[PDB]
Amino acid sequence: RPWKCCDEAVCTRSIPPICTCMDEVFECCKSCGPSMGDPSRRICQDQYVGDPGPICRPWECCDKAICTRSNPPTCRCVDEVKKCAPTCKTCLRVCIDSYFGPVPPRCTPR
Amino acid sequence: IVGGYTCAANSIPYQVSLNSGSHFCGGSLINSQWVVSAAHCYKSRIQVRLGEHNIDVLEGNEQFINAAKIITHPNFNGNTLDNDIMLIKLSSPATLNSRVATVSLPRSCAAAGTECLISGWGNTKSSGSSYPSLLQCLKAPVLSDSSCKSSYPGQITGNMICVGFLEGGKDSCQGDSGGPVVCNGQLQGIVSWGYGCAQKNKPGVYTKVCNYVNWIQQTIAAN
Amino acid sequence: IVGGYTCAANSIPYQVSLNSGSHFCGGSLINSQWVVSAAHCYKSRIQVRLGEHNIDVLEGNEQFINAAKIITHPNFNGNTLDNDIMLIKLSSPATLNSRVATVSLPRSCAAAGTECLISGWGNTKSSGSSYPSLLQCLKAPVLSDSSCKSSYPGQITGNMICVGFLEGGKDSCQGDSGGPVVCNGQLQGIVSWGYGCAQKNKPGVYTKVCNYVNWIQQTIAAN
Ligand SMILES: [Ca+2]
Ligand SMILES: [Ca+2]
Repeated sequence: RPWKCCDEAVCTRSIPPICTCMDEVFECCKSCGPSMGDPSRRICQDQYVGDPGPICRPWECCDKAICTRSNPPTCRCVDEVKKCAPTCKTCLRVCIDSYFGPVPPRCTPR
Repeated sequence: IVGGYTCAANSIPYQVSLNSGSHFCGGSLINSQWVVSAAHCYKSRIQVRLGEHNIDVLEGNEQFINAAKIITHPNFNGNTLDNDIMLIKLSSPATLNSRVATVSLPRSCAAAGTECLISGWGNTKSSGSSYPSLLQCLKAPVLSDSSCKSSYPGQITGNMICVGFLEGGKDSCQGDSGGPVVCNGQLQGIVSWGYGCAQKNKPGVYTKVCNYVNWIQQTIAAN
Repeated sequence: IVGGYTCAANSIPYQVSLNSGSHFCGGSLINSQWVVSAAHCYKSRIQVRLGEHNIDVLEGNEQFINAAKIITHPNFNGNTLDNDIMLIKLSSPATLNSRVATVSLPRSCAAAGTECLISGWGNTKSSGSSYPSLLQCLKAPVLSDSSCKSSYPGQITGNMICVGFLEGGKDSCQGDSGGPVVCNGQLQGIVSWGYGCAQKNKPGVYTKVCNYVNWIQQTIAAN
């Protein structure tokens, strides 16, 4: 795949699914370009046929995220779950990982 | 369809299956010679199967008609999926009966909260793979454009609507693409994309058909 | 900055942008050769941009000076953001003028209730994402220590101060870190962290500059 992991894989619902990773990137994948709207938001424009794979961040989503205010920031989800995401390195339940990247999406909207 | 139920055989007479060897997308019969589906479901050769229930067993009421014309919306964007709509003209007209019928185009856009019916032969599991032989049905409401863009920041164009449940558990999935979202007898949406399937605060995204009625009619008249 | 207003071109002459290819943090010029920012903004390579207003458009009044030294506080705690302060020595003295000016250090600590000016180029949305091209400005009061501790139970040290509104709506956000908080012409805070952005009962937490004047002065004199 054109990506090791992708937090925001936009995938069609056909068989098989046609996906594209919308994760913002900086250094750049085969073709790197700008995301709709802000041309400052670079993304890999490579599409892939099939399951997108794992999510880069340590949580599927997070309601209680505490982060530094740099961009990208570093965040730690204090959400208490019955089981962490397979991407969480340390699951003590709660995931103590401190992920550097976009702010995690909320599980519950507000 | 994840978290839905088996539709009563032929109770969704406008639902069609797009096949090129096997089922890969859904579609909606809107005219005896025209089917509307998702542009990303495009293939140079498509066979439309109408009056289907169990796609794996010949039951008698099926009609296999090949696509004579396949027209993807001229502004369709494969990366953003904006304008994900396509029209298929059948090689021969479809015989209309109680099991094969047309569905109406929208007379006006659906308002947030409108209860709709979504159907298809797509994946029924949000985790793994489980493809059904029988058409699945789902009752789901159209969501406000606000919570939609909230769920997909910077990804929702004016031609997309979110239909489903923000808490997850019920949504369309792989194999349902191009299929129908019907509300009060009107085709308001076409299964298009989404982050995974039935995920929390991640509803399905659909082509906003009410914005394509003009394109649909002019194309049909010109072909 | 969420809920603020666009500052007037070059009206915040001590505000700088930390760019490593893209803008990622703000800073404050306190010396013709020194900039103060947040420790978590550290990078081995950093370029300081002063005289900036619109970071996406060359305007003629900006100065691009690369960092020659980047000194993080020895007691910085990566897991709690305690002692979140850093000093950058420019490779060449910045040219001081009306657009590029220094901001004085605190003579003593700011009292609760004191109104301050928080500025930067960080996000402006409390839910979605919208990064401004023009420098944003915000008027906010210093919150009491008791109020800071209650909203952030067990996470506030003596080297941190909350600044903003308990009602949420206005506050700093991603992209502002390292940025200034000036009150009556004195740097009293540095954008550091918080629970979300402009959220209710989650005011911004800032590094308390009135605890580090000696560290700053001694570090500058010894480097
Ligand atoms: Ca059959
Ligand atoms: Ca400029």
